[PDB]
Amino acid sequence: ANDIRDLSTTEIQDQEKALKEELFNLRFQLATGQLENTARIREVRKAIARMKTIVREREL
Amino acid sequence: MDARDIIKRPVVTEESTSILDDKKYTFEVDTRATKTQVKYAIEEIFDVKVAKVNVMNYKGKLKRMGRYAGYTNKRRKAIVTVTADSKEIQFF
Amino acid sequence: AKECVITGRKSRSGNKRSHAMNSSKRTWKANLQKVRILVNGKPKKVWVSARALKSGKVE
Amino acid sequence: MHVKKGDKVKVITGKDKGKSGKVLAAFPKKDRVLIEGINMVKKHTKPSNINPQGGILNVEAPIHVSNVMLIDPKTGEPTRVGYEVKGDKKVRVAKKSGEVID
RNA sequence: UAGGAAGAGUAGUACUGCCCGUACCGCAAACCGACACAGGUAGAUGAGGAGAGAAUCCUAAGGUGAGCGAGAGAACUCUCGU
RNA sequence: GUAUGAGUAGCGAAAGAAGGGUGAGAAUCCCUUCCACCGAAUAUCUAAGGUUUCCUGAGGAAGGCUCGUCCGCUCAGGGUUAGUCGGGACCUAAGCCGAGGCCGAUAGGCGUAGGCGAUGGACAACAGGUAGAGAUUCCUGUACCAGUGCUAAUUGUUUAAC
RNA sequence: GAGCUGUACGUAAGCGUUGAUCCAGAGAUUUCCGAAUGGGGGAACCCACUAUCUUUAGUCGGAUAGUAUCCUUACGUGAAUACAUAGCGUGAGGAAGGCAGACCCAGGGAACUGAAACAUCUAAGUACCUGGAGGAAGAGAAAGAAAAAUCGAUUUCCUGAGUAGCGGCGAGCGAAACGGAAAGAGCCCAAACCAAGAAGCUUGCUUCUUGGGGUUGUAGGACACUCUAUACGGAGUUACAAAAGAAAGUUAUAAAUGAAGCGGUCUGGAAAGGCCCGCCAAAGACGGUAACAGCCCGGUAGUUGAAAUGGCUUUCCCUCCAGAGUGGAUCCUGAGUACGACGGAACACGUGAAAUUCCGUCGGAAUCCGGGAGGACCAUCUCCCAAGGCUAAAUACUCCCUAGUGACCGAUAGUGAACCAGUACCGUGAGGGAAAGGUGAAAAGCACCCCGGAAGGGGAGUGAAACAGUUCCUGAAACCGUGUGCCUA
Ligand SMILES: [Mg+2]
Ligand SMILES: [Mg+2]
Ligand SMILES: [Mg+2]
Ligand SMILES: [Mg+2]
Ligand SMILES: [Mg+2]
Ligand SMILES: [Mg+2]
Ligand SMILES: [Mg+2]
Ligand SMILES: [Mg+2]
Ligand SMILES: [Mg+2]
Ligand SMILES: [Mg+2]
Ligand SMILES: [Mg+2]
Ligand SMILES: [Mg+2]
Ligand SMILES: [Mg+2]
Ligand SMILES: [Mg+2]
Ligand SMILES: [Mg+2]
Ligand SMILES: [Mg+2]
Ligand SMILES: [Mg+2]
Ligand SMILES: [Mg+2]
Ligand SMILES: [Mg+2]
Ligand SMILES: [Mg+2]
Ligand SMILES: [Mg+2]
Ligand SMILES: [Mg+2]
Ligand SMILES: [Mg+2]
Ligand SMILES: [Mg+2]
Ligand SMILES: [Mg+2]
Ligand SMILES: [Mg+2]
Ligand SMILES: [Mg+2]
Ligand SMILES: [Mg+2]
Ligand SMILES: [Mg+2]
Ligand SMILES: [Mg+2]
Ligand SMILES: [Mg+2]
Ligand SMILES: [Mg+2]
Ligand SMILES: [Mg+2]
Ligand SMILES: [Mg+2]
Ligand SMILES: [Mg+2]
Ligand SMILES: [Mg+2]
Ligand SMILES: [Mg+2]
Ligand SMILES: [Mg+2]
Ligand SMILES: [Mg+2]
Ligand SMILES: [Mg+2]
Ligand SMILES: [Mg+2]
Ligand SMILES: [Mg+2]
Ligand SMILES: [Mg+2]
Repeated sequence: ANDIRDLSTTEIQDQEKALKEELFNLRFQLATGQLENTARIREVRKAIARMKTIVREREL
Repeated sequence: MDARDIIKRPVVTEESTSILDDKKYTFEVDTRATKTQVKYAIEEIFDVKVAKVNVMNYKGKLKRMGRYAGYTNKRRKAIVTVTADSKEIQFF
Repeated sequence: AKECVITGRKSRSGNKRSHAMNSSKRTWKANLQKVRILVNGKPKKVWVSARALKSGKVE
Repeated sequence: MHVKKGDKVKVITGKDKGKSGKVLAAFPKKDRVLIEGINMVKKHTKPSNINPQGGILNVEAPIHVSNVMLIDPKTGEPTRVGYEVKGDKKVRVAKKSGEVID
């Protein structure tokens, strides 16, 4: 959690968008039948939730 | 809502894969998504030129495992055709 | 509505007895009259009972 | 539970009383412990993807934790266990050997 | 007409046009009658020979052989013919 | 829960026959020929209604008044594409709701402006193709209705084109 | 402090001593419908406007906020109609709805039944509908109770007592005070009077606002003077005026430590059981463990523990405060009310000699030498000052949370429901409403062979038991069969 509290609130948006895209490719890959690591989807989806929580509480 | 929440997943079936060489791609979209929001969602993600979009709504089937019966997820399906002078989606 | 603005007079119930005391049911009303009075400095036509109106109110 | 993965165990009761072994797994959700060489069974398994030939298999079965008590690693006898805080940590202390088990 | 007004039309090109329904049965085995029930269910089209006719008998395009059989040819019951 | 009536009544209007095929198993499933039936219907569309019953590959315990290799039955995968069709973003009838308002022990009743409400009014697309399931929707060909930008010249300016 | 990704087997892919899963406190996100509140609507759907921003060459599209009604209050605009009102718009506060099928306050209010019929009466101010709250509500500080003497706010419990009474004097209904207890707490306005302000002109007056005084009965106050106090002292957010804050302690919400038999031996599938020996006990509660355990496990007695939140107590802080006496000129002490006639209702009391309280309609006082009550009423006496308001405790109930108990049930019982129950099913709808528990200690749930398409069997193996094989502990009776000893045309 604290590993990213040092960011400057503007590269977090770049992290929001980068992780959102990766999630889409995983769903695209899983539906086709090419994904062999099905566990990765959950960590990516939690990390999206984690980053939004810090931004929300930074502005209270 | 963002372009990657309008679109959910592709559809790969016997009928869906039959029209790949015809430049028609089948997708699962959100229920509340309109025919226009899908056109701009694809243009943003895949960077192609959409020419025409068709949609249809599917009711939920009634499955039965054991003595408990329920309804399969209600779906909304869209078929997007790209113009001739537009790059093709891998989708393989 | 149907209630004196000044007092609290309004309809009330009771029995209607007769000879041999066959108890029926009935009601009692009030002398509510439609008059124009002053409520906030603005004339208005409202219900005022005749007993209340008999002393101290200006029409 | 007083026993974890890797301890050395002396059994107490059962058809297989008086033997010793090492624990291979723990199931705190049901208070059962799997010990090698203890309480073997015979599984009539149909040929499948796993072990394609199939046959009679000689594997172990879990036993209740109550039928297990830990032995002192150094001196080498079963004993009850106690918790003594030292060095900003909790360790297991034998009530008989008077020494830290771990 | 009251009103509003500095922009207006025409021609030629390219582009844009949302939500719901769309399967299937629908004089029926899928609708209303507890039933794979001799009942009921709005509207459009509804051919030929003879015929005034959507009557009547036999047929065209089209659709069917009806979700227990075979074998004897008594009394009796029902529907028919002398 | 299980008997007697008892292997009894019934098996719900109707013309089938033979030859091949599959199958462990065939009067009942598939194919062929002959015969018979309806034909202002037992034919083709389309509303209400039903809500997956539609298609393909597997199954024969239960359902099918018998049988079953079969099914509107079981399991698993699929299938419904609209500017022009019907309804909304247009309109109103019967009727319903109803700011203020009038009436009334409470609850509430009536009712103006206003708004909903098709069984009616207005409104732009036709012909062909598609052997598993959609067609005025997808594809080919040829159009129409409303709107926008970009060019082309034309034209007009506050007794003020439009 | 070592496993984890629920029920739920199992596959795949992963995460954890850099301390995960898990438990407790505090936060964040919180689609749509629903009082639903931008408009509409057939529940979870449709269609918008005003602003700011975003995208495209532009139409098209997207992001955020605001936009319901009523009540109160200020500002602005403004009709008949000259001023002004009505109306219109904006701004700020409050309300709507739900339920715990419980308790209580009010508005409205049955019949079946009893009287061996029935109408007065009873059932009954019960059932039910509606409105208002509160954790409790209601009542409450004497115009009281009572009589040879006195008591001193209200509420609840025992007796008074089935007494006095009411009653087609029928069926029936049915008190109160004294006495004994639980709990105990008292206060604030109106009016004279003073001061200030304002409007009218009631024209130097009266009628309104505020502040100060002041509230009671062998009368009190205003008014006159004496005495003292302006925080010395007193009180407080449960009434007496009200709004907050700091510190300490204590409690609830996670937890930690915690003694003593692997004792020998017998039966057994397994020992906690029998026999013989020991120990702990502020711990011999409860549950599990292959059978009945204080000494095997989770624990129990005892002793500790809280970063965070909430409650309770105390202190501090804060805030606010005049009360004693003597004279009694004069003035003040709740008016369309107190009562009365008429028609009803509640009081145990049914019009009766009917006192007391309330309602609708008419009539209509005195006011300190005054007024009310003591069960019609008059006189004497005694008690008490109505027509304004507030108030904790003793009392009633349990949709809930924690800790427990039962000479309560044990699957036709106990909740309708021990099980995916208000479910399946029935009805257009309100509504009605079931059946259904048990393998084994452990899945070790029958490898393999034979008959059969399969189901199903016979061997083999697991198991203490398979005559425990996925409705599986025990397995009665009805009912259906096979074989035989005796009898029978
Ligand atoms: Mg469509
Ligand atoms: Mg048809
Ligand atoms: Mg039917
Ligand atoms: Mg049939
Ligand atoms: Mg029929
Ligand atoms: Mg003819
Ligand atoms: Mg004809
Ligand atoms: Mg005919
Ligand atoms: Mg033909
Ligand atoms: Mg017979
Ligand atoms: Mg017969
Ligand atoms: Mg038949
Ligand atoms: Mg044949
Ligand atoms: Mg047949
Ligand atoms: Mg014919
Ligand atoms: Mg339909
Ligand atoms: Mg089918
Ligand atoms: Mg069959
Ligand atoms: Mg059959
Ligand atoms: Mg089927
Ligand atoms: Mg239309
Ligand atoms: Mg209204
Ligand atoms: Mg109305
Ligand atoms: Mg309309
Ligand atoms: Mg119509
Ligand atoms: Mg048209
Ligand atoms: Mg078809
Ligand atoms: Mg066509
Ligand atoms: Mg309320
Ligand atoms: Mg109520
Ligand atoms: Mg009270
Ligand atoms: Mg211990
Ligand atoms: Mg022993
Ligand atoms: Mg036993
Ligand atoms: Mg009277
Ligand atoms: Mg008395
Ligand atoms: Mg009170
Ligand atoms: Mg039983
Ligand atoms: Mg029961
Ligand atoms: Mg129903
Ligand atoms: Mg078998
Ligand atoms: Mg047995
Ligand atoms: Mg047992």
